[PDB]
Amino acid sequence: KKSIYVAYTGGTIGMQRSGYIPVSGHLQRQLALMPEFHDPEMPDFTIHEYAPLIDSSDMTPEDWQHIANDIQQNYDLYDGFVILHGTDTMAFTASALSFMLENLAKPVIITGSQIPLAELRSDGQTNLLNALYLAANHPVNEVSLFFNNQLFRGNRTTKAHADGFDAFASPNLSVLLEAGNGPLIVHRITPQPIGVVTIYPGISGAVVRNFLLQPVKALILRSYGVGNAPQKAELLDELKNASDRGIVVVNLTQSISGSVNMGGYATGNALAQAGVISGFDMTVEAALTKLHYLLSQSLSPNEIRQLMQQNLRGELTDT
Amino acid sequence: KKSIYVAYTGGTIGMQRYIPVSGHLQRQLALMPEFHDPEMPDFTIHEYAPLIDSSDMTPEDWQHIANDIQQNYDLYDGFVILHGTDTMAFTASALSFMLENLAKPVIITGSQIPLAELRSDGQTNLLNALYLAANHPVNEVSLFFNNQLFRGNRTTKAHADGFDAFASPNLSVLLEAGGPLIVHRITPQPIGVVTIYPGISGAVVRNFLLQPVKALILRSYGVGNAPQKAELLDELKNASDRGIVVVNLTQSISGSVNMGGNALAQAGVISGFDMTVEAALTKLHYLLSQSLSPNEIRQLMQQNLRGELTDT
Amino acid sequence: QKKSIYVAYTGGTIGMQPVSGHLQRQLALMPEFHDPEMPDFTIHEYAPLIDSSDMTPEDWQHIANDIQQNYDLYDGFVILHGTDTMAFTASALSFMLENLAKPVIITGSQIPLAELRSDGQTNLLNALYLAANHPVNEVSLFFNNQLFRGNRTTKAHADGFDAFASPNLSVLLEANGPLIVHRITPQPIGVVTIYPGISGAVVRNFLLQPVKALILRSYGVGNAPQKAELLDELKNASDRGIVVVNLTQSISGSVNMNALAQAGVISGFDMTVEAALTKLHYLLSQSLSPNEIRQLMQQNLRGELTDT
Amino acid sequence: KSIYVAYTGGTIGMQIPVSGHLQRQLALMPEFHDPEMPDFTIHEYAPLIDSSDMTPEDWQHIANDIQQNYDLYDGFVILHGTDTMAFTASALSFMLENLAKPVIITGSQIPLAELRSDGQTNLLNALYLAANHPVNEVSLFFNNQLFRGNRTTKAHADGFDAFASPNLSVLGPLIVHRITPQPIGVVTIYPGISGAVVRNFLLQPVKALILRSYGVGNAPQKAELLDELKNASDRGIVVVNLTQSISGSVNMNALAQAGVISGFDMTVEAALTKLHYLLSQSLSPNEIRQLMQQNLRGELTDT
Repeated sequence: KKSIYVAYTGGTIGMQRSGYIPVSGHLQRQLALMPEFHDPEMPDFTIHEYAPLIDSSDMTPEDWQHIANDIQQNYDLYDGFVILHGTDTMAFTASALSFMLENLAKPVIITGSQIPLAELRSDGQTNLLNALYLAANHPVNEVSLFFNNQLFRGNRTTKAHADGFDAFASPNLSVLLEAGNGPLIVHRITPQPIGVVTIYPGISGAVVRNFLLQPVKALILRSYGVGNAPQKAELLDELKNASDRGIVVVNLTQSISGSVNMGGYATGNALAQAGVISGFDMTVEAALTKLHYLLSQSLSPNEIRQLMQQNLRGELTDT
Repeated sequence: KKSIYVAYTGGTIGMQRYIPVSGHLQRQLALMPEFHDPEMPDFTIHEYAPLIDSSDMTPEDWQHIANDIQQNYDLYDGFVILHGTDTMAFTASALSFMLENLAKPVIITGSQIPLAELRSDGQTNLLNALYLAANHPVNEVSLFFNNQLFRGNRTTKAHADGFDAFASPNLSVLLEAGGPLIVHRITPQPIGVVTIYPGISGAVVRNFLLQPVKALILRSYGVGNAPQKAELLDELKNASDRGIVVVNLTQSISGSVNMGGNALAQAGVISGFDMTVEAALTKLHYLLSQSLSPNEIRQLMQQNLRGELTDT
Repeated sequence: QKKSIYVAYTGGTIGMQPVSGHLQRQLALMPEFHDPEMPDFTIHEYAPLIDSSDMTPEDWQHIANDIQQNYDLYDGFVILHGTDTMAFTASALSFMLENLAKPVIITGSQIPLAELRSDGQTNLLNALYLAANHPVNEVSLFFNNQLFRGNRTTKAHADGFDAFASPNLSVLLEANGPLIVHRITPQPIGVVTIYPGISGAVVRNFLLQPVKALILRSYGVGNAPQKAELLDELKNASDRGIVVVNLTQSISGSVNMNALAQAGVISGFDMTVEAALTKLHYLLSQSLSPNEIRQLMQQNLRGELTDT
Repeated sequence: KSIYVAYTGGTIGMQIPVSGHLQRQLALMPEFHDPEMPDFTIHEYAPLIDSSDMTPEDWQHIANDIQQNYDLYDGFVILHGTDTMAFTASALSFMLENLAKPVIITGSQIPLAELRSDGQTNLLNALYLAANHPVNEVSLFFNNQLFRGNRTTKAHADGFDAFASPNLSVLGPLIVHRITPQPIGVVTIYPGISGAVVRNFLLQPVKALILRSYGVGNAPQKAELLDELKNASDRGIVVVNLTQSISGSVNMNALAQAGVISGFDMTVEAALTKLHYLLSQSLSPNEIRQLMQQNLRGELTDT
C-alpha cells in the first residue's frame, strides 16, 4: 500500500464557511468520515497542517523554502507528496519547487480548490482525491499541479480564469494527463529584487531607468509578439546600461501562448544587441521563480544568463 | 454603393518578399478582381509615409491615425486601418477612447503573410474588413483577424505568432465571418505596468512609483489580491496620497478584479475590473492627456466609457 | 424540511457490484447524499432489473406507470438506467408524459456507483440535486456534467464519460391541463440509411408488412436519388398508408424539404433518430390515421424539433 | 507539376449547372495562375452528376478517368457535390490499390465565382496540396482540413463545416478494382424491433446487412432477432455490426454466436463501400467476413 504525505499549507480547500475561516484539524475531521478517502485502492496518507496557515496571496520565497524543506525532511518516508495551497499563487509555488527540488524522483502534486472540501459538490473533494490517487498510482516524478481534472507540469502553469473551477492552464505545454539520477538536492532560495514589467508604445527612458535602480538584479520584460520592442535608443540604451552593470534582463512575450524568437545573434536583433536574453515560451511564474533560484546561488550574471536560457526542469521549449 | 477609407499605416500585409515598396499594396489589389466585385464597396488607400513597424508605434502615431480618420470622416461610410500585428490591440484600444461619438465603423486589421503571397491571410482579412465596414457596420473600433471581429478595446495578443493572433478573453466575439465626432490630443504619459509576485519588495515598488510616474497598473493575483505587508501597501498609499492613479488588473488570462475593508482599496488602489492591459494603458493615456484631476481620473477609469469593461 | 425525490432504479451498471438493496445500502454510508442541500430520496429497485440493450416499449410503459403512481407523492423523479438505450427511454417518456409539471431526470453511468472515481456517484448526486433545486418540468437526461433535453439526446462516444450529446439543441444547463400518461405499444417501424445506387428491391424489403412506418436517413438537407426505382417504392408505401419520415444522415442539422415530398415523404426536421422512432411509436399507439400521424410527426409536440 | 481536375458535379462549378462556366470563371482568377501553383487540366463530365444521384457506376467512371489519366499527371482532384462526397472517397480508397499519387476530393456550399466563396479556397488548396504536399491516398478537403477519405462522414447537414473524421485525426504497382451496385441493407436497431421486420430486411436479394446497434455493439438478447441474423449468416449473408454512436468502436458474444462480425470503428460510408468492393470481387461469405475485419486501406483500427 502506498503512503502519501499531505502538506496543508493553506487555501480555501481546508477552511469552513462562516466568509471562509481557518479551523485547526477541520480537514482531518472531514476526511475521517469520507469513505472514498479510505477505499482499499486509495493510498494511506498523513496530513501536516502548517501553523500558521498561509493565505497564498501573502506567500513569500521563505514559504517556498518551508515547503521544500518539509518535502526534503519527509522524502525517504513516503511514496509521494501532495501540497494543498491557495489558488492565488499556486503556480508560483509549483514553479519554484520545480527548480528547488533538484533530482526529484517521487511525485509532488500541488492542488487546492475554489470551494472548501466539505461543501456539497466542491472541487476540493475531487482535487484532493485525484492528487492522492495519481501520486500513488500514476506517479510523474516532477512537481505537477492538479486542477479541474488535469495534471499540468507545475513550471508551465499560469492562472487561466481569475476564479472558478478552470483556474489554471499550461499555455505552452500539453497537460501531463487527464483524470477522466542522484540524491535530492535542495538549496536555500531567498527573496530577490526583480522587476517584472510590460513594454507599451512610447514607454520612456526615464520610466525604464527607474525600474532598474538599486536594488534591482534582474528585469523580466513582457514585449510584443515574438519578442519585439521599440527600436528607440531611449529604451535600448537603458537596457544595455543595465546589462553592462550585471543586471539579467529576460525577454518574455505578452502573448497568452507562444514563444519569444529573437533569431540568430547574427540577425542583429535589437534587444539581443542590448544584452537582453530570450525567455523562449516561459511563463511569468517560471521566469520569476527561475531567477530567484539562480540569483540565490553564487553565480555570475553571465552564468545566470546561460542557465536562464537552458531548459533545466521542462519549463521551456528551445526549438 | 458604400465607400471605405483604408489607412495603410504599416505591417507585413502591404510588404513584398519582407520590405516596404511604396504603392505596392494599391498596385497589387488592382490585379485582384475579388476586391472589385459588385458586392464590395469602393475604397481609397492612403499609404502612410513613412510606414510604421507596429513594434515602433508611439502615442503620436495613435494621434496621426485618429486625425486621419477625423479629416476623412464625412467623406467615407467607414474606415479600415491596416497595421502591424505586434501593437494592433494597443492602437485599437487607444482609437476607441480617442474617437468620441464615433458613429461609423472603424476596423483595424493586418496579417502574418503579405497580401500578394499565395493563400495569405492578408487577402482574407482586408476583403472581410472592407466587406464588414460597408455591409455589417458596428459603429465602434473593431479588430478583425482570423475570421473574427473583436471589440477593439477588449483585444489582446493570443498567440505570439500564427493565424490565431488575437483574442477578446472577457467579451464574446462580435461576429464570426464564416454629439459630433470629438478627438482630443493624446500624448505619451509616464505609466508603470508591473506584475506583483511573492515577496516583491517595497524598494522595487518604490522605484516603480518615482517621478515622473503619474499612474501605475498593478497586475495582481486572482480577483485582485496582493500581499498584506505594510512594505507594499504603505508605498501604494504614499503614491495615491500624492495624486498617482494606481489601477488593479488581474494577472489571469480571463476574469475580473473584484475589490468589493479591502486592503488595496484602503491604500487608494482602484479596480480595473476585467480590462485588458491594452485598454487600461491606453485609457490612462486618454485621461492623463486631458486636464483631469487624479480623483476625476480614478472615477473615469472605473466607468465603462467605450465598452472596455464589465462592472456588474 | 426538504424536497423528496423518487428514484426508480430500473437497471444499469450504476447500481451493480446484480445485488438487491445494494444501492440503498451503498448510499446510506455516503454522507454527501445526506447533505442539507440534498433532497430526501426514496429508491425503488425494479424486479427484475432491465438490461437497457433488451429494453422494450412495455418497459417504457412500466417506467411511465411508476412515475404516474408516484406523481403526487414526490417533488421530482430520477430514473436510473443503462446507458445503451437511455436516449430512447428519455425520448419515449417525453411523449408519454403529456403536461408533465415536475422534473424527470434520467441518468446512469459507465462505472458502478461504489467504485472509486465512478461517474455513477457524480451523476446520481447531480440528478437528485438538480431535480430538487433547479427543477425543469420536462424529461431531461444528465450525463458528463450536462443536463440535456431528453428527446434531443443521442449517443455520442461508443463508451466513455462523454456518451451523450444534443446535436440540434443547447444543453438545458451545465452542473396545459393535468398530467396525462399515454399508452405505448411496440410498433413495426423500419429505420434505414440511403446510399449510392440503393436498389428498389432492397427498399421494397424494408416496406413489406407488417411495417407501418419507415424512417429514412438521407443526404445533407434530405436529398435522395431522382430515380423512379426508389421514389416509386416510397410513393407506393405512402399510397397504402405507410408513414415515411425523412431524417438527415448528418451528425447535426435539419432536413429542408421537392421530389421526396411528391413521393409522400414528410420532413423529420432536425429530430434525432431516438425522437423520430419513439414519436412514431407514440402516434401509432393512438390508432390515428396515416394523415393524422404525418401532420403530428411534423409538429413540435414536446420540444423534440425546430421548425424554422 | 500538373494536376488533373475531374469536374463531376456540385454547387462549386455552377451558376444551376452551366456548360463550360467554371473553366471561363477560372481564366479570370489570377491566384490560380500563380507561379507556386501547379498547372492543371479540367475534364467537365458530360453529363454532370448531382452527387445525390451518384451511383457505383459513377465511382467506376471516376476510378477509370483517374486510371486512364494516371501517368499523364502528378495528382488528381475530383470536384463533387457535398451530399455523397464521403461515399465516393471511401469507394475509391478500396478500388485504388497500391495508390502512389494524391487523389483529393472536394466541392463547396458556394459556387467558386461568388464573393468570399469556399469554392475558391477549396479548389486552390486541393490543387496546392496535391502538388506541394502529396499524401498518396484518397483524401477529402473541406473547411481547411485534409481528411483520410475512408474515415470521413457528413458532420453538419450544410454549412462550411460539413465533414468530420470522428475515429481518426486529419492528415506493387497501381491495381484498379471493379465495383458494381450491390444489394446491401443499412438498418438501425431500436427497442422491441420485431424478428418479422428484421427477417424482411434480410430477404433476397440482400447479400449483406450493416447493423447500427447500441454503444460498443449491443443488440437485444432475444431469440426473435438473433435467430434471423443467425439464419441469414448460415445462408451466407454478411452481417456487420457498427456502433450507433457518432465516434468510437464496436468491441465484440451473442451477436458473434449469430455469425455477426465487428465493423470496429468504421464509418457507415467505409463499411458500405468496403462491402461494395468485397462483394464486387470473387469472394465467398467467409473470405468477405475476414477481409471486412482487416484494415485494408486505413479505414479501421483494431487495438
